[PDB]
Formats: sequence, structure tokens, C-alpha cells
Amino acid sequence: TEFIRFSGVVNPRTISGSNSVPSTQVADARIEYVGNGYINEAQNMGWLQRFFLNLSPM
Amino acid sequence: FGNSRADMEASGGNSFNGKGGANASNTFSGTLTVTVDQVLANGNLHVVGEKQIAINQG
Repeated sequence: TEFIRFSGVVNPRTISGSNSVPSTQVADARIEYVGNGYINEAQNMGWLQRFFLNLSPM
Repeated sequence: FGNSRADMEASGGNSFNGKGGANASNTFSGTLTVTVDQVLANGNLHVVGEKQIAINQG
């Protein structure tokens, strides 16, 4: 399952004739594209590798 | 000048080479909608803005 979430603030005089706004005209743009399932689990780093990436000397 | 009592032969050299330099650069391209948070005494506008994206991992 994939989730696309969006939040922002729009100025009405920027809405086109077809009731549409490009996302570059939204003020406090919060965009999110995430997912779940094992396809998403196969893209998190292992806890040991995550620990090493932060605490390894080099 | 007998017995090579006046013969002579000498050599000498000297060299030096120094150099240096530096440079810097930067670019930036995009679009972002900001908001007015204060109107100054001469009509200028103080603007602030933030955009947050989250593509699938971070």
C-alpha cells in the first residue's frame, strides 16, 4: 500500500480555469510519498548497519 | 703560471619556483512560495518560507 499525502495553503487567484493549481504556488507545501508491506521493509537498513553508519570511526 | 698554479674552474646555480591558487562556486535552481511575516517602515516585505518533502525514505 502506497500513500501520497499533501498539505498546504493556496491563494484563490492562482487557481486556473480548470480548477487546478501547480504545486509550486502552494505556500506551506508538505508532500509525502510513502508505502508499507515487505517491499518497503526491504529498503530500511539493518539495525546493526544503521548503528555502524553512525558510530563507526570512519 | 707554471705547474697549473693559476688554472681555475668554478660553477654555481640557484633556482626557485612558487605558485598557488584557489576557487569556489555554487549554484541553485528551483521555485518556492513564501509568506509575508512583517511589513517594514518603508514598504519592504520580510518573507519566510519552508517546503518539506518526504520521498519514500527520508
